[PDB]
Amino acid sequence: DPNFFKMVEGFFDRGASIVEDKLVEDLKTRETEEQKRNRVRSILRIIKPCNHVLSLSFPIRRDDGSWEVIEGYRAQHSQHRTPCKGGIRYSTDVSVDEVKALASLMTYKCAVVDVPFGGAKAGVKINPKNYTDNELEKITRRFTMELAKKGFIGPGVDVPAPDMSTGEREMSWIADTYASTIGHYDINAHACVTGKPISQGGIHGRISATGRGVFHGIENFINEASYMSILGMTPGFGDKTFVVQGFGNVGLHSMRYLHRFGAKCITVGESDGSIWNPDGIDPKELEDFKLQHGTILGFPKAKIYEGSILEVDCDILIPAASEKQLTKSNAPRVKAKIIAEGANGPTTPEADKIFLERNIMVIPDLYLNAGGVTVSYFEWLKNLNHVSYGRLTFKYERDSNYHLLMSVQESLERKFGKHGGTIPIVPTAEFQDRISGASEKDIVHSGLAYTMERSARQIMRTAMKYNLGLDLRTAAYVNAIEKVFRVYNEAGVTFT
Amino acid sequence: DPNFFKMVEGFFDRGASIVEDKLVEDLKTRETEEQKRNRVRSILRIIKPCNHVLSLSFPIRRDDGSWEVIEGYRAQHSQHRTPCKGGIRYSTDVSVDEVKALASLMTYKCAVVDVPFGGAKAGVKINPKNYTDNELEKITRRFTMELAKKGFIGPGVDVPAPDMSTGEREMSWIADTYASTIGHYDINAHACVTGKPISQGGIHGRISATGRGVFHGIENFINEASYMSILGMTPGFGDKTFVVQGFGNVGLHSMRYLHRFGAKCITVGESDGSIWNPDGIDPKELEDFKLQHGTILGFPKAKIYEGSILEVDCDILIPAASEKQLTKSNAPRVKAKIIAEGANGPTTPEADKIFLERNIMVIPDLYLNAGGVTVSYFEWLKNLNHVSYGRLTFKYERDSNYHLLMSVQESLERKFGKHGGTIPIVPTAEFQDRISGASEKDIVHSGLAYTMERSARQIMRTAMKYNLGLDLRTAAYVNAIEKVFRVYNEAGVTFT
Amino acid sequence: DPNFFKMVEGFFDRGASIVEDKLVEDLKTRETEEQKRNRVRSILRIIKPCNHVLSLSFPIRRDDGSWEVIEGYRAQHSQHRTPCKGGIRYSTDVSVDEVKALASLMTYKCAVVDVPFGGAKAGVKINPKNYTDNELEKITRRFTMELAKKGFIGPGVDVPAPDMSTGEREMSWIADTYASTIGHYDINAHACVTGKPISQGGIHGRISATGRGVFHGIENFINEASYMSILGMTPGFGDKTFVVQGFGNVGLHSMRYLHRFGAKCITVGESDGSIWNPDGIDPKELEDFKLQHGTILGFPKAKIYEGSILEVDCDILIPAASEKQLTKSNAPRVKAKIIAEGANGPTTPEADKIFLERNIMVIPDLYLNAGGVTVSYFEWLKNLNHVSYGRLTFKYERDSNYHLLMSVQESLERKFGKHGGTIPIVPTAEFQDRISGASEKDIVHSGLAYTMERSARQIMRTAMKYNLGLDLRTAAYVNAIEKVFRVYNEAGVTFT
Repeated sequence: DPNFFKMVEGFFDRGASIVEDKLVEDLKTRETEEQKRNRVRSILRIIKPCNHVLSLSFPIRRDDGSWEVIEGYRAQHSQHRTPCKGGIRYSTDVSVDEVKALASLMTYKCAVVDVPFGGAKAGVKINPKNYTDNELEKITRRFTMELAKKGFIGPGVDVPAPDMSTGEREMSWIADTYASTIGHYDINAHACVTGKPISQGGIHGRISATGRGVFHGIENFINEASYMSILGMTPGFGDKTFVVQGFGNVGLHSMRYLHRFGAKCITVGESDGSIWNPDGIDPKELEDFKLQHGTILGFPKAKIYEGSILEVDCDILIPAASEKQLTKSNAPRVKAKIIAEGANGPTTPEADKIFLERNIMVIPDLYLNAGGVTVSYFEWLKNLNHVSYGRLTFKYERDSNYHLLMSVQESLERKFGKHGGTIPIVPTAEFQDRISGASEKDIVHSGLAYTMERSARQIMRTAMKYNLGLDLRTAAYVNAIEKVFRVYNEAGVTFT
Repeated sequence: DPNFFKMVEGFFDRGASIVEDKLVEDLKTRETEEQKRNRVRSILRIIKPCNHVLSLSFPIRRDDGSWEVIEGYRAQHSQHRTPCKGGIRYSTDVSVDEVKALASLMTYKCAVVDVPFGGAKAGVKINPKNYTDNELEKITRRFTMELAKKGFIGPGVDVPAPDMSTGEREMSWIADTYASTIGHYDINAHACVTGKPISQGGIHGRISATGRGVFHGIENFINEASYMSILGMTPGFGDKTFVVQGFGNVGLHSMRYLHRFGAKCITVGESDGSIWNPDGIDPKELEDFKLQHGTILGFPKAKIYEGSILEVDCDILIPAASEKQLTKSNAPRVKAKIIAEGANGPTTPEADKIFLERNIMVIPDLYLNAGGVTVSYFEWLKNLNHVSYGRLTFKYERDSNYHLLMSVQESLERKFGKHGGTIPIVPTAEFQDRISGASEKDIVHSGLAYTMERSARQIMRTAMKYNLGLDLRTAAYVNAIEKVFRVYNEAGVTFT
Repeated sequence: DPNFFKMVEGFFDRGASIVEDKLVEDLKTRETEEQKRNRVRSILRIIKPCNHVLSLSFPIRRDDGSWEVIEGYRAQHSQHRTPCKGGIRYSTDVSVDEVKALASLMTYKCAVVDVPFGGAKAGVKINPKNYTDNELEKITRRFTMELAKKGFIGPGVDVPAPDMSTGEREMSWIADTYASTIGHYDINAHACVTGKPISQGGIHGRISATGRGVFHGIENFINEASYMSILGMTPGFGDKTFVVQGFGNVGLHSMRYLHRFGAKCITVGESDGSIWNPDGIDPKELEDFKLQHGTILGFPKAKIYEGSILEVDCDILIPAASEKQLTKSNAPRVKAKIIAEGANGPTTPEADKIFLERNIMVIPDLYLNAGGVTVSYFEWLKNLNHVSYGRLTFKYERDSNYHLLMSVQESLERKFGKHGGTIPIVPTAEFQDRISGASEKDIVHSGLAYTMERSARQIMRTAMKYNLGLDLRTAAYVNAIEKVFRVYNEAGVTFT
């Protein structure tokens, strides 16, 4: 199993090698062909590595009164778009290479979904299970101070985000620390971090963001007859099964949104075991059973499945757990028609090459796992705007809709002759429910769906334009590299 | 031919002399009548001249290794609204008087279209044809640095713009230089300049901005029966001909948008000759013929017209070329019913006085040439917002429209008794095309049209309120002076 | 040969282990003995590692038009005193571990000479011999920009300095870049870097700074009878010989200043060979011979010495060349009574342990190589003051001295009875020369000598207080650790 750094390097190298010929041809400036070739190679060389990596060593005082030195890292991959964006991970396994690779991955993911952020990633080398709430808060605030002093945290410079190991309370601590010490005179101080709770400037709909993004990315390619023909399927969600690996937030919400639109789930596996029921599994039953039992084992409405969760006889495989689980050990045995990677880097390059032969579709995490990033961009915009979405427009649009219905009613009675005849003033039950429960999360989900659809169409266009098959990962990486190169080329690189 | 400085001074003097009587009467504060008269005279005296003019002399190193001293100027006319806005012109003919006059013109143009910018203008005394791309970039970056150090460039202070002689690449250089050296810690650094390419924070629809503004300003007065009666015409665009002077971006886009709405073009003239075809000229044919041939001469579908392009037997004359082309030499020979000035100051005051006698309508460049300024304001707002227009609302409004259509369908079947009867769920072909191709440029063009309509109505109201005839220039200048005086008076002038 | 990182770690560990018992005892606050022990251990643990390490990857455009990615690092060891201070090294061999070790060494060196700077070190992974002047300037300016954006360059944050591989022109480039882009609004922008040329705010006397510091550190221990007894010598500089390893700036100036005060040199060795003359070698002859011949080989007034320069039958060995040249391979053969380390880390710990047995004095580079740091502190102070030393006081003190002499003359004639008798108005030839040639370098050298004397006395006091013998390195490290601990303890560490 190659490391994520080498994986990202290989993906970028392949994408750049594919895209360079077009990058050279589209240049129409007053130089020679070989000068254009060298310029394109040079800009790619500039883009590939991380620009800034900061290693930190700061002290904290333990609860008992002892002192501990904490090691932390933050890598900013690209500054072609500011601010940089990236999560903070609290783990003993964090490393400079890992944070650099994840920062590069974030850079390329933001480009795919047209989010104007650079890539970043931070890691603190602690095990949070061995610290109290007070000590964790002290660590978070000291990390925030040290990063802010060196220009690695800021609303216009670098906006961190939560991870699996960090949460909304950590983001609250970061925002509170920045807004009160370093960014006190900055009106956008609370835009320095996303993933905040609602009372701290968070955005509505962030909880189901990644799951909804996974669902939208799945459905965009599901409703595509051109790819459905090669995969041997039918358009729509009918007669389709899916399984999820890991039942975290991403997997749970993806399962719920897939079950909503008519798809049925078969089995749900984790590291502590796996459930299995071919007739359909209810996401709410799984949710409340897990909420009570602390685990998924012992579900009375399903049974135990032997072997890995990746080899079930299903249609769509959705891994939302530990990464690099798809490799040559189990790649030729999965027998899953579509692979929907809800996690970052769950498929090795050799596994992907195997799936290419077997006509197996792999939807890259560059595109599918970008819903949370889009909603974080929306939250950052909301903090910049200092108002929630729809606050000044919901009642106005409601009045406009009522006026439109009234106009239709009067016109219908006036073509006729009536006073109380045809009544096209009644909105449908779904429309009335939408009107009554109109909130910021509706706008957020609408924007997320729009972003997912646009990105899917761009990826498809790139795939057909470069004669690519079912390897959507190559098309997505090519698209991201093209966008980043365009920004670099039309801006200039050196000011000296 | 009087200089543009004297022309602007005369326009302002006439407008102030007309508007002063009303400016005095509407004042309802606790002073005397003569004190009010003196206060109004005083505020007009304050408004008339430019506030700040900066003369620059900075060095560059040539490609061969020699050094050259570059002279540049930037004039900020008014600071009653910040930031100031104005273009940068690369020409040997630039001068302090010219940049001051153009800054004043920009101040008065922004007021007409309700754009909250002061007026500004910059000029660099070089001939860009005698420099390479590298040397031009060095000149642009050094000019940006020198202006930024003295508070003459900034998102909240002064936002430059392109001209005919400068372009999107120059704006890219300016934005890149400012965002990396002086405005590095400013979150709105890229709002320091407009006219940027799309990848650098530019706005969609800027290319056709001035042409669309010219078309909207023409159609606003075309659809006005009160003025059509005095001009002896019919409302609408039927049985109307137009010719353009110069086939630049402004003239080309104005011709295209006029041809779209049913108007027919007769002849297109430039400095290298003129084409002529009374039966109709196709803008796309002209566009691609010019793109291939580098000029307009030799068009197989039309013939040569002798004499100046300003004396054709047409209905609407649209000069979009060098200025001061309408003067006593050719004023009584033009025989064009309406003059639509798409360029800055193409008519001399004596020519305008001649057109007043001959019942010839002159639409001022203060109003007609303000589409680019409005779209630049939109681009500045987009940079401040850090998101493109419609990103969070397109899908939401699409869902709302579908729900409205569904409500109408169900209500129609329910007044009736049907399940699949009347089907008012189908949007029209034009509506469906608008829904499918909904983008930021649609919002930009909608805002531009709204601004043009509001400005046209305000100008008409001022014209009828001050007993003015077809001299819309006087009405527009009076309106701008009134707005600027209102801002000055309600704010106060001296803080000491 | 262990690496410099492990060497510094071992030196710090030994010093902390020696000093901890006293650090605990002198604490008189309201806690328990074991709490004091843990607090001291904890502060030492905080002090030991580097606080911030920044890894950079920035592009430059080559002269031929190609692009290259440059890797650079800057490590800030301690922020207990701001700004941090450290040199910039242009070499292919630079590494994160090396820059961290050198930053720690700088932290401990500044404490010894009471210079209020933290330690820092920067390295750029290029070979300057393979670049032109223009490319080197581009690299320097881009490095300055990248460091300044991340808070790693600044008059109050971090002040870089030259190295052997970087020079006054590089410091000029750094100062010019910072003062014009990021620190434009900072009145102390030119204090961001030291080692500048005179016309750029440099200080007089920097050239001979390190050599004069080496001479002063040597003479302080030479004039100490208490150590002279154990070494079996006589106080003064009579009947004393010295040899230098490497004839760089440090070695040349140390040789010149030692020859001035009556000491005689025997041989001068480098990597290209070695000269040898037991009867005395003239520093000016060596200087101009090297200036003409580009090397030291072929000196007509001396002969070739076989073997290493470290094993000559002399009294004082002064290495001013590559580091780690003293080790077990040649340690028991040197036969040099006193070792005066003018270079950073030229003696390995095993070599030092060997010299301890053989009653061989080793003067640490922590103290002896700190003259340049002191003069850099003086230059930083001069830039902050915006005036050269003595500008407002030289003439005043000259008038005061003349008045004192006149007072003595009149009093002598008035005790006597005379008008033109005793004439104590004539200053000596040396005093008159000092008065006539009074400049800033005299004040700089006076301050350097004062700093060296104070540091030597403090080191001696620590050595006798901790029962240390001739291992002055341990005493110096103990003194630096004590000072840093005092600052940390009396300030506090965590603000949370």
